[PDB]
Amino acid sequence: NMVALRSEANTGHMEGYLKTETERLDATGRKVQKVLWDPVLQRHCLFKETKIKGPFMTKSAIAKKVDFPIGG
Amino acid sequence: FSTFALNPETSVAPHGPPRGLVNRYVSMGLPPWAAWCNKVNRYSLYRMSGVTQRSFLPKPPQEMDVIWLNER
Amino acid sequence: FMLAPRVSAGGPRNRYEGKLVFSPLRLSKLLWAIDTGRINPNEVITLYHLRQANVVGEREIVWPGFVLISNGVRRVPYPIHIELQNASAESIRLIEEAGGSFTCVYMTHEGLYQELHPEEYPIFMDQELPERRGLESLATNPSKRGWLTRWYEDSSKYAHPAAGRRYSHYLKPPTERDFPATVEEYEMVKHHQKWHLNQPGTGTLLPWHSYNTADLVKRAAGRL
Amino acid sequence: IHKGWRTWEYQHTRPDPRPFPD
Amino acid sequence: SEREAAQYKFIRRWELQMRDEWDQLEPFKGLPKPKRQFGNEAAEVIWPYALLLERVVKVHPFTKSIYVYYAQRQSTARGKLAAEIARSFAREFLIPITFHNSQVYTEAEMLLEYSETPWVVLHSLDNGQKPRILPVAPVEGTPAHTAVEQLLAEVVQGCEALGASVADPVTATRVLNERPLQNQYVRVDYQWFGDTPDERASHLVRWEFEP
Amino acid sequence: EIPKTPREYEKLLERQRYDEERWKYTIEYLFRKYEDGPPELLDR
Amino acid sequence: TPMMLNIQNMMWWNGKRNLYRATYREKTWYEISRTGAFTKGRRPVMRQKYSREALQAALAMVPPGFEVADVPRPPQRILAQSEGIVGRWYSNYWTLHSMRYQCLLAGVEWPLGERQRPRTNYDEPFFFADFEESKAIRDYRSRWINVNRSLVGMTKRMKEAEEEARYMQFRKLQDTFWSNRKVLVNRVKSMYNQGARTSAKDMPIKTINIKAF
Amino acid sequence: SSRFFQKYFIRCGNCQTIQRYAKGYKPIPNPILFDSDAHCRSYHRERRDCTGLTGTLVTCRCDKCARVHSHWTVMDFQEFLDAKLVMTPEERTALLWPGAG
Amino acid sequence: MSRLRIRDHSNKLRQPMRLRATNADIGSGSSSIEWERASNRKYGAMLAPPKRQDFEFRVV
Amino acid sequence: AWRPYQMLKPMPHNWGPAVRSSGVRGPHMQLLQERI
Amino acid sequence: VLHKWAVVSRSAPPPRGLRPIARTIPTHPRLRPVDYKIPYVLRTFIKDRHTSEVQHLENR
Amino acid sequence: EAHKESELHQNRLRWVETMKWWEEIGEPHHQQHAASEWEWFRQRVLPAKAAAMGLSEEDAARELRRAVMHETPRWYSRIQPPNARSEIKEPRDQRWPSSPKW
RNA sequence: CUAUAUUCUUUG
RNA sequence: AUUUAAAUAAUAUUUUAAAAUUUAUUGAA
Ligand SMILES: [Zn+2]
Repeated sequence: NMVALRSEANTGHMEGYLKTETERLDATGRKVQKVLWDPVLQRHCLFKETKIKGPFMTKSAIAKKVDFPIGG
Repeated sequence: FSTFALNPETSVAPHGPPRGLVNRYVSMGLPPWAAWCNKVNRYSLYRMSGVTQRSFLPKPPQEMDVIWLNER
Repeated sequence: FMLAPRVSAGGPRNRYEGKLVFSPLRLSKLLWAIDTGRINPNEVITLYHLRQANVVGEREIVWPGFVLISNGVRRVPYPIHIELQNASAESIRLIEEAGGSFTCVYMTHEGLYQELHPEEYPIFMDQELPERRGLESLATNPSKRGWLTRWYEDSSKYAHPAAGRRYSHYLKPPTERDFPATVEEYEMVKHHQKWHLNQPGTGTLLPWHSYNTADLVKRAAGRL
Repeated sequence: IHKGWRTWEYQHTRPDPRPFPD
Repeated sequence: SEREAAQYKFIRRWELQMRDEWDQLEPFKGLPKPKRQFGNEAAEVIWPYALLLERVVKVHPFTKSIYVYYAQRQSTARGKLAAEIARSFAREFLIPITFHNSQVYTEAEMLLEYSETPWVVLHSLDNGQKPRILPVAPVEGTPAHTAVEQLLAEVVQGCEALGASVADPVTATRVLNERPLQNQYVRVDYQWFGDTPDERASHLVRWEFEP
Repeated sequence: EIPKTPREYEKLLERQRYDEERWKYTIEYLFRKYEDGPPELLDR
Repeated sequence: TPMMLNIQNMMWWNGKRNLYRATYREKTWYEISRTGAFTKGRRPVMRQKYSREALQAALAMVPPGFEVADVPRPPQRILAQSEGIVGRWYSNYWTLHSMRYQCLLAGVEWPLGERQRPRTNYDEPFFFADFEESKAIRDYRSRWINVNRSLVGMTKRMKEAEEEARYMQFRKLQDTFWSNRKVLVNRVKSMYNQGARTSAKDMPIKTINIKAF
Repeated sequence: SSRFFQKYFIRCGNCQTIQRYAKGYKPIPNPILFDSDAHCRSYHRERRDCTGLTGTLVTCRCDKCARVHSHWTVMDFQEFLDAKLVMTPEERTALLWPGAG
Repeated sequence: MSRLRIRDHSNKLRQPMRLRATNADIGSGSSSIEWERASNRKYGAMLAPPKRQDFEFRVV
Repeated sequence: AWRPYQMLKPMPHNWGPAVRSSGVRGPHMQLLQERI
Repeated sequence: VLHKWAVVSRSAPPPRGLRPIARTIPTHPRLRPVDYKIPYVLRTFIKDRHTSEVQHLENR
Repeated sequence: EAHKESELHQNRLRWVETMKWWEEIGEPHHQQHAASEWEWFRQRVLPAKAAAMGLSEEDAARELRRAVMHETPRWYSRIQPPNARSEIKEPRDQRWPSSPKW
């Protein structure tokens, strides 16, 4: 089977991933997630399972505004 | 052709010559049909410039029995 | 050829209307022409003087005219005063070190025909400013030393004295008040400021879609 | 005219009709 | 099959107009709602765009507000004339002035007393400046199609004098540029130009000849 | 102007009835409900 | 009609002629096609050049209260020509301006007005601010603010992901065991019914005693 | 519609005062979201607009009497110059636009 | 390349046409002594952006 | 006078090989997805 | 690998010093060593990796 | 005339419902309304504008109503005024911040 | 080849 | 923009042959 591991840090960077037969098996109700190199950030990030044919930057891909503790 | 959401009318097109293939023939004064033409030589351009009007009456005008005032 | 992919829908080296493809003028050719005795050192050297002195052939001439390239030249002994288009940086510094001059003229086609054939026009006639992309990159560029740099630094870079920030680009402000004057336009600006997150420039509407046309594109990155 | 003849290679002069008039 | 459905919808429309089910405000869902008040009935009425194009009246940019107050009952013999001029001016030019000026907020009130003197209150963009209060002074030789334009001229010159009296305009200028949009409650029927926003905004574009 | 589309014709109709019946577009006709004060100030 | 059916009916060819056609063409399609001759680009449209006291007399026959700006430039469809100085020559656009040019050369003062360029409220200058890169830079900016938001607390999350993977692996790994042992003891019993006395060594589980099963 | 700028001389039909009316640049409907039915009739109406507003009912507002009406009559400039040049300078003040002496 | 070599056979002193036309190959068609009176298409025309038309320009 | 040594633009690049219709187009060339 | 003369060039590769590549026994049954037993060891799951890789170690 | 069919019948019955509503009690009322409010206009407003606009009481009536356009269901221009604010066009399929395609 | 993928990566 | 040549002209491309096609007339049932 063919899925897309797309960055959880939303840069829209996806990597084609072929599921192992265990993950191909419907035994579990979860999306696969894996730590990979995101070249767009030049950093290691979490990738999530997502459908390969579809816009990799969707509107719903916006994180809510988080205020940072640091600074005043 | 303007990608802007709001376009108040301007004296001269503000962004320079209008982009796109259709605006080429529009600026030439040709119909929008010309984007579908393969033969672009002098004769075809003359043909579709519309200066010559090709159409006819069913009978010669002396023999015309119905009022076709302008309908060719 | 079908085994090879297409690239860059126009084609790789593709001409379009307004691609600036310069014919080269090597600085060595010029200096040879000057030290040989074709051309005055005493005189501002235009493209006209180059054509008349026969150093460049009619066939070579095309829009835009020429580029001054320094090929095999590490110095210029005497000062030269020259007007060409789009010289390389090293040629410009090689001229300027001598105590010379360079002015990067950039011409619309009409300009070329009016400089190469001056005799035809008795009166100085109103000449067009060159187009937008060429004004960005050449005429108003201090690095290439274009000729509109004073005009940019005096007239162009300042907005209208009345103008607000949103109406800044307009020749005359369309309305008095800077605030968007239509309830629909205001709703749209609100949606724009929450669309893009709230950045300083978000007040002015910029359309979401693009041309991908070469007449609006400018330099991606390069030496300033 | 399923296929157009090459008429551009002829200069314009009327050929004589083959059943020629006496 | 468009024509008969059209018919259907028209008869339906008149039926609901006889029986009071018809909502005249549906095109207006996105707009804020004006003041429901005894003088402000000039606001809820749907204005044709054409006669808004007809009355183009601009005042000084440093005007933020125009209030027109008039008495419901006029004890005075000439009181009625004053009230009528005030009423007519409140109905004819208040909405247009607001429409074109767009920083000016305009409100008319029917205040219930027997009082013969209606007044107009003009506020400038200075908080520190007192408002100017102009009386309605009908001359007894002037009818109600003339005196109203006289009152209009008075309001214009009043706003102008109020705006040229302003302590330093730098402040007033930035306050003007940042004052939000006041004409949002206006309901305009765009008749024969509704098709795209650009001719909705068509009253903004002005041709300048001989520059 | 001969309309070749129905909406073109309702545009034509609208400018027409703005021209011929213009008494419709005077402010007194807009104000038919107020020739007097507001309607809630009345009697039954 | 045969022209629709594309027949070449030229008279030099077969003797026929196309039936719906004009029998006289004063200019055929080629010389209609050349718009350089017809339109005025780069071409002089008035071929006589008048002396000073000629120009002054020609200007003297213009009626007062006339502006140049009242004479719009005719479209491309209209032929560009000038009839010279005729009566009412100032109504002719090209004559008007050609005369203007002679009056500029001869140093004759030009009594009439000059051509006005009407402009709108919303007009932009020629060197006009760019919308494309301002757009690309601001929407990109938007994307990276979004990235700044989405990346908050990323390292911990990516720490837990590995633990979830190890757990999900481990559980099914240890379930597989209890599956396979009951499988293999079932097969031990199903080998013990057929009377095959299996030694302890050729069993994979080599401490196994079958009598205990 | 409309690709090119054009100037017209129109007469207000109620009061018979001549004012000038201009038509500027409005862009073509998008070639990328394509509609033949939009583009083509826009083309024919464009040609029409270019010729004297032949099939168009003109709607504008009188300056000398301020109202919006479609009574306007579009004049080709020779009829304008016939109308203008026979006038006394004081009625140029009433009937025509500012200046135009 | 062979398709580009068929403009002159038996002209051995020539060199084949290139893929994209160079500036010499554009100018060669206006630099002849048969074109010297043509002020159209001189010094390259059709590769430049068009002249700004008269502010009242219209093709109808 | 000191002019900075290199321009830095956050702007994205407009072309990649694996994308079919991408790349910078002549101004009067047909645009992407024209005549749909 | 993309050298610098390519059409597209990519960003910096991952620094080798962080998040190494484990030497893992190949799970392919033809490439798996013979004596490698399928690792059933019945164990309480220790969820942090710090201790869970100590179990794979004998240092006493 | 099928009745046993549900929406084929009750919908054309809805139609005859609607169009026997009109020409009996609806139409005379609509016409009478149109007559009555012009009758309202000409003795209350018009006497003011005859004085205002500078005409007589008669020729002001020919000026303010130049023609009689009475509205019948097959002639009506619009049911309701076109929307003041039209909703904003998002990019193609919920892309953010922008889409390359159309 | 045309469509869907529009950053260094991706479908039929 | 580190970085060397050049004789600027094009016009041509075997030969004879089907069963066919197309166009416009005449005639027969
Ligand atoms: Zn008038």
